Amino acid sequence: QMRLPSADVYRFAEPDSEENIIFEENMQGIPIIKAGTVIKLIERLTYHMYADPNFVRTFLTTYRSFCKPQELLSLIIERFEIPEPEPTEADRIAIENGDQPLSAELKRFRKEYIQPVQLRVLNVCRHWVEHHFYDFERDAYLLQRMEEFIGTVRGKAMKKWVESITKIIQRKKIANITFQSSPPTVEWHISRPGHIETFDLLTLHPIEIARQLTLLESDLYRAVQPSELVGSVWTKEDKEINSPNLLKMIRHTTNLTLWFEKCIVETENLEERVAVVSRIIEILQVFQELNNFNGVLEVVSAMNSSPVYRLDHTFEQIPSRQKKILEEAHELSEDHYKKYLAKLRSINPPCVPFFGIYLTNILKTEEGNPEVLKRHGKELINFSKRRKVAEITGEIQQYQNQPYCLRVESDIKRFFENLNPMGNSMEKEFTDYLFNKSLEIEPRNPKPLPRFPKKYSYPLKSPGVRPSNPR
Amino acid sequence: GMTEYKLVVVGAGGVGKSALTIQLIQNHFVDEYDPTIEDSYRKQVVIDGETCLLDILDTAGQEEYSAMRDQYMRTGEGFLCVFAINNTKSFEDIHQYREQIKRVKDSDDVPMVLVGNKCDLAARTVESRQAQDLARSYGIPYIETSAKTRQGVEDAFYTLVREIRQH
Amino acid sequence: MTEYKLVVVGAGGVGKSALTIQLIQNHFVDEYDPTIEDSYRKQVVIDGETCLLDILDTAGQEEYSAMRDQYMRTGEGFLCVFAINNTKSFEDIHQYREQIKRVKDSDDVPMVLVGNKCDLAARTVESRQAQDLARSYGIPYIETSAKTRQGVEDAFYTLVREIRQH
Ligand SMILES: Nc1nc2c(ncn2[C@@H]2O[C@H](COP(=O)(O)OP(=O)(O)NP(=O)(O)O)[C@@H](O)[C@H]2O)c(=O)[nH]1
Ligand SMILES: Fc1ccc(Nc2c3c(nc4ccc(Cl)cc24)CCCC3)cc1Cl
Ligand SMILES: [Mg+2]
Repeated sequence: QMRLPSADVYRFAEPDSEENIIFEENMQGIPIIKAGTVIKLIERLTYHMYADPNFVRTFLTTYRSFCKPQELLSLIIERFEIPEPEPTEADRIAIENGDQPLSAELKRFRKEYIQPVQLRVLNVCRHWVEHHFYDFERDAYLLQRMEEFIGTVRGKAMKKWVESITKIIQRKKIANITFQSSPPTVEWHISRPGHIETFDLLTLHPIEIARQLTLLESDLYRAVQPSELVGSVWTKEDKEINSPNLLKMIRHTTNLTLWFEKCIVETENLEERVAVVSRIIEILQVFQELNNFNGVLEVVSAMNSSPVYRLDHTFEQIPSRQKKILEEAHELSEDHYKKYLAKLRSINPPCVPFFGIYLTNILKTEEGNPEVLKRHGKELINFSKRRKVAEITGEIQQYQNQPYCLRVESDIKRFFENLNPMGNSMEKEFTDYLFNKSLEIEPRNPKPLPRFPKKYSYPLKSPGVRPSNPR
Repeated sequence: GMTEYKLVVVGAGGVGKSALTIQLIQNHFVDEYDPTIEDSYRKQVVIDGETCLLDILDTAGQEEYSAMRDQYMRTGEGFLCVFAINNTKSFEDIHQYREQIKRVKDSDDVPMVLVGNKCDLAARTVESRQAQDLARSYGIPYIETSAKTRQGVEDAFYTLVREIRQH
Repeated sequence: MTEYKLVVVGAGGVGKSALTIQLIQNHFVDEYDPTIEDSYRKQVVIDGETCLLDILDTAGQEEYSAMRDQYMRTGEGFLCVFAINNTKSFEDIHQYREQIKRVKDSDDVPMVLVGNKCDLAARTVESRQAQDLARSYGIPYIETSAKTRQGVEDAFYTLVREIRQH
């Protein structure tokens, strides 16, 4: 076994003890850290014995809750700067006789301790810059320090990565898809291409509605960074500052749900309303086919809302096969999303997950676990809590990789980007309006059902949700 | 074979709401939680000598999904309406939550409790007398809880179960 | 769902990272940024079964040659990559094969031989030559292009099949 530098000149050579590090009982074949000092966390982050790139992502995603970015940079620079040992007795004797020392211990220490640790420090810098660049975006001095450190690393052994990381940093400062097969043809119904003024729920093709919403919702899903999640910042005062992508995504979902509800209760005529609901369930069907689970729940939420859920006369006339489609989608959310979670884990991506349960799990993980563990008089960073958060952000990221093979239709995309069912009204008054509309079109028992004039001048018959294909 | 109560926690985000259900379900005696595993929101308890099963839905963190409120609420037979005692806005929100619950359940008499939660050591801005008055005007119990010490947590959930049993 | 630990090894610059990122993101990386050690996950349905792939992307540069043992211990299967326009990278393959066998102390390690950059006309390693070596190892040989996606899924999912039947 290799001798180490004295802990007096190199802090990362302190022996492991239960006062500075605690392991999970379960291996995997590398140890799992339950808790430790920052020093010990950083030593294991850059350990000479093994690599653990997943630890790097975990640490870089979550470290800010126990260490400042400026301090992290200081510590890994400190980790990088390893003293070499002095010649041994055998070396000494060779030198005293005018011979070249074998330097066996020095060479082994360079090869098996210094170079792996330095390389792994560089790997942290690389990951930090490529995947967590916001620390540098928000603090230019931190970036200057990083550039300086990287730019002044000497020695032929690190040279390739140092030159690379320098270039990577420069690129990141001033800052595409291949398939596999071509996307299916864009489908059109009553509204023809270019006629955005006629675009509406029943006039667009239900297939193309689902596709373009799935593209939109996928882009929104894919844009959310871990920095919008860690620290539960999307729930705090500065949420619009710290979580703008998450909140845009959630607001899209909310607006689509409200739009479905509005389309339904503003269709006073029963027969037409049945056509509207049936079209929405068809759009749900295409969402399921595309694994757009956010889109699925958008519809389900709308159908279970107070204004819509109570429309018994409408539900009555919905074909039994669509009732089953709706009920099956609803059952995904039952028992704390038990069937949703099983389905997400079994499908072939691309998909659009429902983000909501990730937020709840991250919030609760962070709220229900202490920041530190107290052991033998010492305060240790509770790292298993951070690993739990990083497992959730990691799963989020895993589903953000796969792009949809679907063609954008710019006008339909724009139509849904600009959807604004609430208009200038505040939520409560719009929401009270929807429910009053519901009461109007289907009054409570024992009030008899009124009739209402039709409002749609074009045909109500759906073109269906099976895709067509000309030569 | 025992009775199972479907309990739903509602209230403003960002002010320690999730601590209530976590402290209930929690180990007790060990500060730890994995919301990811089942049994993290289900709990067998004895209330006035009758054993029952608590299923608690707390979607803390999803407050911005405001159009999902109705569907989440629909699932419950009893409700905890939670505000933070250092956040007046969360207290003023209570009325709309109650109105929304009534609408979803289609009833003027839904088992619910009002819960004032102390989530940190910041200054209180909602006096307990204000919350008492509000609760009395609604005809529902009021319980104050601490998010750190577990005080009042059992009382909040047990009281709600009594409201259900006596409905 | 079963989890598979895949490891991609081979000389520097043969396109290990480009292959991996094409698989993960459907995107061709044009830049040549030497890897130290990167990790990717992919949920995918292969032969009707849902898998979770953990892909370890490794360093080809010789300066990192002393750090291979540690990733070879965890790997269940290995993509051994060379570039068909780089004879030396083909000659380096046998050193990876032997080290993997040594580290795992087994003659029976799931493996696929991959000849990358098959989109380039200027070939210097002939398919027959690579095929002969693959046969001597008892493993399949697949030619790929990280740029066009040719053979990319075939190479990775074949490795998965071999881990499955191992
Ligand atoms: N034409 C073509 N170029 C490719 C292909 N695969 C990789 N390249 C190019 O070759 C270079 C090296 O790719 P890279 O993936 O970084 O190789 P690597 O094996 O990961 N290198 P390292 O061992 O240092 O990490 C890049 O410029 C990349 O664009 C391919 O299939 N076709
Ligand atoms: F047009 C409608 C109007 C309203 C509804 N509401 C629903 C009703 C029932 N079960 C449901 C199950 C699940 C969803 Cl999501 C909604 C449901 C049974 C009672 C009757 C209303 C459904 C349709 Cl199709
Ligand atoms: Mg690489």
